[PDB]
Amino acid sequence: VVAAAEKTKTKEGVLYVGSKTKEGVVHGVATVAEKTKEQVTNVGGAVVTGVTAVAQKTVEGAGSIAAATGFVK
Amino acid sequence: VVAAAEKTKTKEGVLYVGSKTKEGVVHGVATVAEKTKEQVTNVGGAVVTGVTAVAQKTVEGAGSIAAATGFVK
Amino acid sequence: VVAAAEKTKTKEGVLYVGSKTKEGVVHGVATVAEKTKEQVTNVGGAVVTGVTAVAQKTVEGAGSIAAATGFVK
Amino acid sequence: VVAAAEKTKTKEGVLYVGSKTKEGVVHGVATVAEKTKEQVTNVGGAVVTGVTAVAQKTVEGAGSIAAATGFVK
Amino acid sequence: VVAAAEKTKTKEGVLYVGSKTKEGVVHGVATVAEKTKEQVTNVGGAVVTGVTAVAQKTVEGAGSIAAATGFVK
Repeated sequence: VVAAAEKTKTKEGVLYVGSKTKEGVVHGVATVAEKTKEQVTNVGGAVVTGVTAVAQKTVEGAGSIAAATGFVK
Repeated sequence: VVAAAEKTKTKEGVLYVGSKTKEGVVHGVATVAEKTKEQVTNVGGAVVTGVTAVAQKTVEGAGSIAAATGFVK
Repeated sequence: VVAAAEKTKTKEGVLYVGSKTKEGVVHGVATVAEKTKEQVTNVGGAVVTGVTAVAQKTVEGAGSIAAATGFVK
Repeated sequence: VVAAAEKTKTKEGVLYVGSKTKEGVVHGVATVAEKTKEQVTNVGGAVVTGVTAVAQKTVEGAGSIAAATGFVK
Repeated sequence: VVAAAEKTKTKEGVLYVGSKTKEGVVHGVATVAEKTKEQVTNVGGAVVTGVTAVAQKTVEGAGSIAAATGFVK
């Protein structure tokens, strides 16, 4: 499991957000197990969670994610 | 499982968002197991979750995701 | 599990956010196990969780995430 | 599990946030186990959790996360 | 488990935040075990938790996190 990223090197990249929420419940990244034997989970990269969510320009530079997720029996 | 990313190198990339929500519930990335034996899960890359979700220009630079997900018995 | 990142080297990158929420519950990253035997979890990279969430320009420089998640029996 | 990061080397990178919340509960990163045998968890990278969450320019420099998470029996 | 970071070398990097919250409960990073046998947890990198959370420019310099988390039986 190898990840390699290389980077070699007027409004730009500007965000305005206004949010009004009377009630918010946000769970993000969740793993829940009840009465479970084996649970293998991988979350990688960018997760944005919101009642309002904005992602801008998330990976302008090279980004690499490598995941091996699992079990051997 | 190998990921490689390489990058070699007027309004641009500008977002305006206004959001109003009286109630919001957002779950993002969730794995739930009840009474489960084996559960293998991989989430990779960018997940944006919102009552309002905006993704702009997510990977201008080279992005790589590699996933191997599973079990061997 | 190897990750390598290399970086070699008017409004830019500016965000305005206004948020009003009467009530907020946010869970971020959560792993919950009840009555569970084995639970293996990996969260990698950037997670932004909010009643309002903004991510801007998250990885301008090269970013690498490598994950191996799991069990061998 | 090896991570290597190398870096070699008008408003820029400016954020304004205003937030008003009458009530906030935020959980950040949480692992909860009740009546659980084995729970292996890894959280890596940047997690921002908020009733309002802003992440700007999180990794301009090269960032690497490597995780091996799990058990061998 | 090895991490190596190398760094070799008008408003820039400026944040304004105003927050008003009548009530706040924030949990940061929490591991809770009740009636649990084995619980192995690793939190790495930057976690910002807030009723209002702002992260700006978190790792301009090269940052590396390496984690091995788990048990061998």
